[PDB]
Amino acid sequence: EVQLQQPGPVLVKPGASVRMSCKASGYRITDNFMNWVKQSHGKSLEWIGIINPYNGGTKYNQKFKGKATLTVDTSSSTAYMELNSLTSEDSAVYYCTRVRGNDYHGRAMDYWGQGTSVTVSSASTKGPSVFPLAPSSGGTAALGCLVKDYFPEPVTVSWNSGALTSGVHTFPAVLQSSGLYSLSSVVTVPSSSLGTQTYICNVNHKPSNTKVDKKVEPK
Amino acid sequence: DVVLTQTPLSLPVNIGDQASISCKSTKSLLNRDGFTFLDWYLQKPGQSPQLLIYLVSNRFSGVPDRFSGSGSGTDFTLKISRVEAEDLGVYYCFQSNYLFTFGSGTKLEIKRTVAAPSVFIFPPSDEQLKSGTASVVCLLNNFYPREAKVQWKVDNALQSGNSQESVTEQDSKDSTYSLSSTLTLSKADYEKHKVYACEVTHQGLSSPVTKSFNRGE
Amino acid sequence: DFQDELDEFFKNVS
Repeated sequence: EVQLQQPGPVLVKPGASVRMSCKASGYRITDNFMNWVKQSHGKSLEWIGIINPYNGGTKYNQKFKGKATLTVDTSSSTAYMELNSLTSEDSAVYYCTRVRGNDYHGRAMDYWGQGTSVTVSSASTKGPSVFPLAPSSGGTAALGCLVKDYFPEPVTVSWNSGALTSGVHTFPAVLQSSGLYSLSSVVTVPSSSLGTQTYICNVNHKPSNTKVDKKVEPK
Repeated sequence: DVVLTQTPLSLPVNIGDQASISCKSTKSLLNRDGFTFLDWYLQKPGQSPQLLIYLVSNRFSGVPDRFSGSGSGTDFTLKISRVEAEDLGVYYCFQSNYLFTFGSGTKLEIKRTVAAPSVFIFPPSDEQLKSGTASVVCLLNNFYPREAKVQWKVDNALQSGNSQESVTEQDSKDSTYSLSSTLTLSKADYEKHKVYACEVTHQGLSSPVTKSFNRGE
Repeated sequence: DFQDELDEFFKNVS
């Protein structure tokens, strides 16, 4: 199957440059043009540029000429976007995508990378702090993890190493007056299972190297 | 550039009903060979965009046949003939005739029956109290519609300016929402008060529901 | 216009 593999979330300081990659697989990278698309948080999509991996020819959205530089390494089936002179406006998710072809094949983007989220900030990375929301008492109880004071985004939360998916609700992070992010994950469970089933939230921060496993026990 | 105006921008639809999205172009989309490179993408909550329709009307493989796209020149349309719960997302049109551009996006939300929240209230953990701050968390689970009013009352006194809330995306199965309000205090303030309540007003509730606890039980 | 320039780009096979 066709897959585009993009690295995880990256934190970069203002004014520097960042080069994000995109590994093509399940097809031969030179057979298809590639687009890069930008999506700012809560904003529409925006086309940056198109590369032809066969001969490296590029075409740019005028708003990104001088800001983005698409290249390709054929030998390793990887395409790259470099952004220069990073500002806060360059904080967004960046997608690489494959173009079907031309004419009656369509110029559409048929496969998409999962996107590389980019935070541009002078602030240093900080890991989170994980506190438990313990249950107290129709046969339905709630428990969860408070994940507090981390930066940058994002943090991911599974329950029991992903063996507990139904019922969970991982809220969008909120930005506190501290300038640090905070979010909570909850899950609804049967009251009878509290003394019998252990509940562990797997919280996980990639910008720092923090990885915390908290047992949520009833007080 | 070419501006792709989409109408409507918000599309509340019932499950089972038809739903249409218009996409107007400032320029006529037609290269010399006669091709209109107009596509439609769907972005579901927390996911990459995915192709739906390309070349105006060709349906990308895997897309159910409920999705169809028509149009010529500068007017285009996307139709979902029978809407499922798992079709919630933002719908984008896209042209590649000139320098490529997206439409603003149409947010399709599922219209479902009113459902009243389960409300849960969590005191701060002792680890948090031993660290100087106190977060109190009010949970509203699986409710509809989105708008909810959560009021904090410490010692029967209405709080203001010290709470934050966030709301999950519409669930792709039961089409409901969930909300969390967090009252954030210093440890010292948390200890100058006994009763901590959150008070929930919602269309699914005939009377406001309050859940509370006493610091120290 | 840009529509033609994009058409030459896509058909370029050098």
